[PDB]
Amino acid sequence: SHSVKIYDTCIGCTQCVRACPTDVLEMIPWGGCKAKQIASAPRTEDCVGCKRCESACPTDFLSVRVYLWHETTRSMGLAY
Amino acid sequence: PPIGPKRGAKVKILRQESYWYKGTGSVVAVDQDPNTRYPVVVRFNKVNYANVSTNNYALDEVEEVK
Amino acid sequence: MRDLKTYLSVAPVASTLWFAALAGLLIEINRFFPDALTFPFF
Amino acid sequence: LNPSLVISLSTGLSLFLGRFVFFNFQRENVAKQGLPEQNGVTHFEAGDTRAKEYVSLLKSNDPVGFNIVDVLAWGSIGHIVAYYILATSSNGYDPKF
Amino acid sequence: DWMPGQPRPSYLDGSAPGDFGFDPLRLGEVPENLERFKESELIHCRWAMLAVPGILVPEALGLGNWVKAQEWAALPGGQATYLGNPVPWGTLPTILVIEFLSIAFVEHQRSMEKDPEKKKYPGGAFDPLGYSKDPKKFHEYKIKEVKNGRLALLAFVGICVQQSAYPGTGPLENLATHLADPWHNTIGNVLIP
Amino acid sequence: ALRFPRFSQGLAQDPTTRRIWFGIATAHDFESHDDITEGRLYQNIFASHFGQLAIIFLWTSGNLFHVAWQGNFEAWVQDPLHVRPIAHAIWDPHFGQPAVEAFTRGGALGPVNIAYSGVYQWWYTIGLRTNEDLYTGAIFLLFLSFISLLAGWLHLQPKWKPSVSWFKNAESRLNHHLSGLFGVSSLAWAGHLVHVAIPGSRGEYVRWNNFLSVLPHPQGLGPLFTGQWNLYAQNPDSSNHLFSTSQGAGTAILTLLGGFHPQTQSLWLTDMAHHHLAIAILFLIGGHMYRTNFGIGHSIKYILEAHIPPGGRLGRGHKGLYDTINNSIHFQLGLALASLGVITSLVAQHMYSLPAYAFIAQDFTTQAALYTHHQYIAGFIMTGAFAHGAIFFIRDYNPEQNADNVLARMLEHKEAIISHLSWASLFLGFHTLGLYVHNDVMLAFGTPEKQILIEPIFAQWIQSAHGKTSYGFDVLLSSTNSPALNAGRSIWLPGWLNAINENSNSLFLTIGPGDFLVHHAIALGLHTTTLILVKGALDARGSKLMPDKKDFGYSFPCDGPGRGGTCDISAWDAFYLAVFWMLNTIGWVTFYWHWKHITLWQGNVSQFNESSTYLMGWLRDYLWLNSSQLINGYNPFGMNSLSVWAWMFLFGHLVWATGFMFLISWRGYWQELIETLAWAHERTPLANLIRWRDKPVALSIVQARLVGLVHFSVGYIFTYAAFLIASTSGKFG
Amino acid sequence: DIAGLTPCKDSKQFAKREKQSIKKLESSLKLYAPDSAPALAINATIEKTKRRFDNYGKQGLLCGADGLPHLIVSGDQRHWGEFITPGILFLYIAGWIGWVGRSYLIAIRDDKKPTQKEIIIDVPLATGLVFRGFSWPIAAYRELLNGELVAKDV
Ligand code: CLA
Ligand code: CLA
Ligand code: CLA
Ligand code: CLA
Ligand SMILES: CC1=C(/C=C/C(C)=C/C=C/C(C)=C/C=C/C=C(C)/C=C/C=C(C)/C=C/C2=C(C)CCCC2(C)C)C(C)(C)CCC1
Ligand code: SF4
Ligand code: SF4
Ligand code: SF4
Ligand SMILES: [Ca+2]
Repeated sequence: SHSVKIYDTCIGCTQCVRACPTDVLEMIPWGGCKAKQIASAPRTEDCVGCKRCESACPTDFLSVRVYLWHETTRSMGLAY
Repeated sequence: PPIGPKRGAKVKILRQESYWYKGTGSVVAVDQDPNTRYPVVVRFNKVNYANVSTNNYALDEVEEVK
Repeated sequence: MRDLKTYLSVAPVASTLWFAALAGLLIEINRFFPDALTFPFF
Repeated sequence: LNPSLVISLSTGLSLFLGRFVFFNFQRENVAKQGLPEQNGVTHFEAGDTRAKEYVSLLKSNDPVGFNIVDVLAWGSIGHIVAYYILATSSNGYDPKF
Repeated sequence: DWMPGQPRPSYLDGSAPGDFGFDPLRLGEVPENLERFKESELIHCRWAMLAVPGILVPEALGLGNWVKAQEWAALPGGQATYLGNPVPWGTLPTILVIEFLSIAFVEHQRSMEKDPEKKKYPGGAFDPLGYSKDPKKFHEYKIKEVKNGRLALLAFVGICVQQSAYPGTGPLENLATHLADPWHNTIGNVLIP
Repeated sequence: ALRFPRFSQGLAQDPTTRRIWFGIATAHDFESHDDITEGRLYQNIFASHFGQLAIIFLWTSGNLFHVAWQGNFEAWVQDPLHVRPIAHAIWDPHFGQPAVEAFTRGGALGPVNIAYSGVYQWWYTIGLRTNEDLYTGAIFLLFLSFISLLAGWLHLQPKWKPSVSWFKNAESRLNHHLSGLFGVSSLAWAGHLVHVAIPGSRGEYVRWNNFLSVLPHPQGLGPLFTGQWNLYAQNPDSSNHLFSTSQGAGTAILTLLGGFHPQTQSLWLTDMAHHHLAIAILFLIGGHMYRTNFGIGHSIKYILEAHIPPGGRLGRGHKGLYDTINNSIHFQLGLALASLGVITSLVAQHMYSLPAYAFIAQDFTTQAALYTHHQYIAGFIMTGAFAHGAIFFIRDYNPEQNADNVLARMLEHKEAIISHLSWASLFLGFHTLGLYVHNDVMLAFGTPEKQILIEPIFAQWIQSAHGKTSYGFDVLLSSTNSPALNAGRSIWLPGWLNAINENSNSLFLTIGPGDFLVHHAIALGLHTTTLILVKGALDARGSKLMPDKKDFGYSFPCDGPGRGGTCDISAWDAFYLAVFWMLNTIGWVTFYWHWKHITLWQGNVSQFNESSTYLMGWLRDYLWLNSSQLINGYNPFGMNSLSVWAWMFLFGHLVWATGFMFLISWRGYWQELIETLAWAHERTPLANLIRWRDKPVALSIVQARLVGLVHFSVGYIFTYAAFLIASTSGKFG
Repeated sequence: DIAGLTPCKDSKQFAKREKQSIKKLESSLKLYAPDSAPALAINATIEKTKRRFDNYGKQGLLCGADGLPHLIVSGDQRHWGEFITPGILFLYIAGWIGWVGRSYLIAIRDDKKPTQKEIIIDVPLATGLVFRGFSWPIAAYRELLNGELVAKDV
């Protein structure tokens, strides 16, 4: 299972959430920004490690990080 | 009494994971709100690798320069 | 005319004209002082 | 030429130097350099039982602390230069001006 | 000042004996290096002030120059000569090791002191006449000392590079060939051959 | 666990074939194993070191035993110049009758291989004469490797395993390794040379059963203790001396002559004895430096911390380096690999110019094989040194403990270092390639005199300073009243000047413009390889394109297609890219060496001197010309003894080429092909009754880069070895 | 002489090369009309080849065993024409180029759309700037002394 982390530099744009193929990320209430929103990763057991979410992060450096880790058959995207 | 550098200032970046680290930028707006960890907003003259030219920073990460 | 002057200064055309001039100059120089392995004047 | 003459004389001179000339300097330098350490502890205090200083044979009855290992070191120096003197004094070599 | 119209280094005020503000490489920037530097400069100056008379006056007498006078040792049956007399303990190894442990003892005895002013100006047994009584006549004696010593260092380096220019010749021989024809026997021919 | 591999839980739960692949390729990465401590790590390292020693001893005894059993030694010692040495017999049921007749060489009774390792000359030089000697040697080495295994086992139980505190005792380990591992070993080797080899090169056969009955010198051990050491040199071997006969032999055991043995064209044995004795004395004296249980000596840490320049140009100097070296195993491995690689290529450069073994200078292809072998090994070792530097910077580097010392200040001006390395390599490349292309055009237009030949005048001047008298420079040792020439004129300068001014050996070959151009090619190769490796090391902890690289490990795929694309951004990828340049530069080096020597051995040095200054000369006069016999190893009209090389030559071309696949085609393509293959297998009758147990997956990204690099390098090595050995072995000159 | 080489004018292999070269061209001139275009062109290059060999001989080049004019770059003053004076000329021209480019980059760095003046050259500004390369050495020396050649702050 890959490990996805969200850092407090998140501006809560939600572009990454709208980018992920497997519905790993979510938007949750917060208070540290002007959107009162921040990204959560409650379902990283379905993360394929595609890292589309990182290419959609407009912060510098990124606020969403995907660390590839132990592989599952869910992680490897195998239909057989 | 406002917070951080004034609007339009010229601040040097100190966040070493930033593209413009040790470079300079122009302040655009610093929210007077507490409860925000990165109030300063800085615009640069050069895009980063993601083709982005503005970024938020905390008060300690910026340092007003001359 | 103004726009033709502009287009004739775009990077590829500026550089091809520059390098054609440079090539002509070097070609003529070696046509007058051919087979030069050194500087024999002083 | 007489090898034993030279060996004994040179090592006696080296020991005299070590006990009466360079003793204090060597002692203060060995004090200020101290025991080797790993991660701030000496090697014995990190769990190495074999790296314990041999405090029994190192203590001596000399008025200044001359003990077995330093006579060993100084005398070995004396012997080294004594044999250098012997070897080069009969190698018969000669450079030229 | 070593060069009128040039600002002085801050750490070189002008109180030390012989300070003329000369430090283009800023080697004495850190004070505890400057202390050792003063000590070493005085030691060098004293050695050379003792050496240059010893280079010159035996060649002024009927003996070989300073480099001829130290080349018997390069031959196996080397035997020294003082004033035209073969010294008994004259072979190379005797000379070498007596000199070695003599100098080693005295030099260690010297650097076993931590004043650090008596490090440069020990005095006592080394001041029989006792010229250190007046603290300012003493100071101007210090100035005269380091001045003459810098002059002697200059003279010695000049001697040895002259030797490297005319191998197998002495300084007085160089003075002689210069006086023989000053307008033709000068440094010119060794700079532009 | 519960599956291969057990050292890794994350891999053991992988349901794909990847688990197998990766399970093999991380077996010796102890720091990344589950439930790892420092004690386990150090003890495993110790044990595997013992295992490697066992492997080495088993290998060398296999060599000895096979040379003794199916070899040619006893016949070879009788006439070393007119018989080929045999390595081992061939038994291949796939062989045909003409192949059997073609491979039976060396006076054997069947197909054999001809040895090019040079073990015959080595063993002949050191004293071995009969097959019984080799048998005793092989038995002793089997014994030694068995004991190595026994020790490796014994130091793995409790009851005997050392603590990490013991492994980090640096002062005592250095004391012992210097004084004992290097000093006493070299002293013992001097003893063997004096007792067995020097007598063996004079007729006498000293062995275990009589060595206490033979004096090595007529006045044994008297001179040593009385001080009169010169008596051990009072009568050298006369210069008309047949090697293992007493015709023209002397009695000296130690000397300093410097030349070669006139008959064997190698160094005097007594010279080597003296050399080992001297460096043994040096190591023994220098191994009493560091402080141990006896209250005297140095403390390495204090020496390190005391070396900080005032004025602060070096920051905090070496403060904190002892602890970052002692606690980092990768730092130690990098230093060891660096020094080992440099001295390896030093071995390669010295063994061809100053041969030590009798009759090896006349066996040309043994010389070529030895040189190329050691140079390629040195190149691989250098690349490994830099790779482990990078691994250290990622895994074991602690920034705050290394605040402002030399390591941190290296890290903090990495841009200047990298940019200047890049400038130097750009300059060298531009101008070397430009000069070569200019020459090529000048010769294509038929005008040889319009070339830009630059005389390597600095190397020629240095050669003159060593005593060579072919350029007329008259410097030290080729002057006549110099202090340098006068000071050693009676010890070693006679033999040295006689050997260097001889132009039939390889001691300081004459050089010309081609040597200049190819040396600058070498310089460019070195600079570019170091640029790649240093950039990979100094950028391992993070860059501007990825500032958080350090928490991703040493080796990883990429960082996705975002931020422009980050393919090959690891430090492992920098190593992977640098191995290509290492191979290329060692290729240039060995090409140069081989061509220069293959033209010198034919007495045709003008052929190189003239055709080496343009690249068509390298292609035609070296590659295409010297490749005729090799490719004619077998043809429609039969085969000869070179066929095995002609085959291997093509083998290396195949392997190399398939290495391109894994390097060009990428994972996605293959993954989808594999998935449709899986569909096909699951859908077919009589065969869906069989089911795999790991889902087939395409290779990983890093795994594929590794496989392609392995193929590339294996193909490289094999085809060049085939060409080199076949082109030197074919002419035998 | 230097590096055992010998003055090409007095070398024998250098002459042999010249005669051999000249020989083959003469053969190409034959089998055609004596005063034809191709024959005239071959003659021209023959004279050109003779001039090149005589020019090499006159300039005092060093020839090895192959008769090829080797070049000495150690700094010997008998050979500055081979590497060092051409090297000074190159350094001058390359400094000219680089200084003009740097001058231009600095001058256009102050507009809002500086990339516009990089993909589309301001040729009037460029022609105003090109001739400062003539004095580039003095300008660069005084800029280094001023401390404005190297950017501080970086
Ligand atoms: C024959 C193949 C080849 C060639 C010519 C090069 C050449 C070069 N490599 Mg490379 N390399 C190669 C194969 C090759 N490589 C392979 C197979 C690999 C493994 C993947 C690498 C991996 C590699 C790495 C990792 C690096 C290099 C680097 C370099 C540059 C080194 C600097 C230098 O030498 O100055 C110049 C040398 C030259 C040969 C350039 C000559 C080309 C001239 C200029 C052509 C002139 C153009 C002319 C006017 C006409 C143009 C035609 C027209 C249509 C435009 C250089 C340009 C290093 C680098 O970037 O340097 C800073 C670098 O880091 N190489
Ligand atoms: C004393 C030498 C030495 C030692 C002790 C080590 C030790 C180590 N190295 Mg290292 N290395 C060395 C030299 C050394 N290296 C050299 C010389 C190079 C340059 C080639 C490298 C380059 C290198 C890299 C790039 C990496 C390591 C890594 C490692 C660590 C794990 C290695 C491992 O278990 O992978 C498993 C062992 C293998 C995968 C070997 C199997 C595949 C090999 C390469 C193919 C063999 C060729 C083929 C079979 C022969 C031809 C076939 C036939 C036709 C002839 C380990 C601590 C890895 C690491 O984890 O870093 C921490 C890592 O990535 N090393
Ligand atoms: C005098 C005491 C002594 C001796 C003899 C040794 C000897 C050895 N130790 Mg040890 N060690 C000691 C004390 C000693 N140690 C102490 C006190 C400690 C506690 C701190 C240790 C801790 C220690 C550790 C942790 C390790 C060793 C290891 C080793 C082995 C090194 C690997 C090797 O064999 O390479 C051989 C080295 C040489 C032959 C000498 C170097 C030769 C150079 C490189 C080049 C020679 C050039 C020459 C031309 C060669 C000719 C070639 C031609 C003949 C073909 C070696 C046999 C390693 C080991 O155990 O491996 C199993 C290791 O892991 N030691
Ligand atoms: C010389 C190098 C080389 C070789 C040998 C191959 C071989 C192959 N390629 Mg490949 N390729 C190469 C270079 C090479 N390629 C390069 C450089 C690229 C980059 C453009 C590609 C890109 C590429 C693509 C995109 C594809 C292939 C495909 C294939 C396979 C085609 C199917 C086939 O031919 O079956 C037969 C196998 C062979 C002919 C190889 C030789 C078989 C040997 C002679 C048999 C020996 C057996 C031996 C006894 C084994 C036992 C030994 C024992 C010790 C274990 C095949 C294995 C296609 C594929 O996958 O096929 C479905 C595919 O789509 N290649
Ligand atoms: C990455 C890294 C690393 C690695 C590194 C390396 C790899 C290095 C190297 C390097 C090298 C590889 C080096 C080399 C060297 C050498 C030298 C430096 C030399 C020398 C010498 C000399 C000086 C000489 C002299 C002489 C003599 C003696 C005599 C004769 C003459 C002559 C001159 C020759 C480490 C881990 C550490 C750390 C981290 C980072
Ligand atoms: S790696 Fe892919 S699946 Fe996982 S969170 Fe990022 S975009 Fe979503
Ligand atoms: S794209 Fe980045 S900054 Fe925006 S919501 Fe997602 S993680 Fe946060
Ligand atoms: S290595 Fe592959 S996955 Fe990674 S960035 Fe490159 S193309 Fe994409
Ligand atoms: Ca030779």
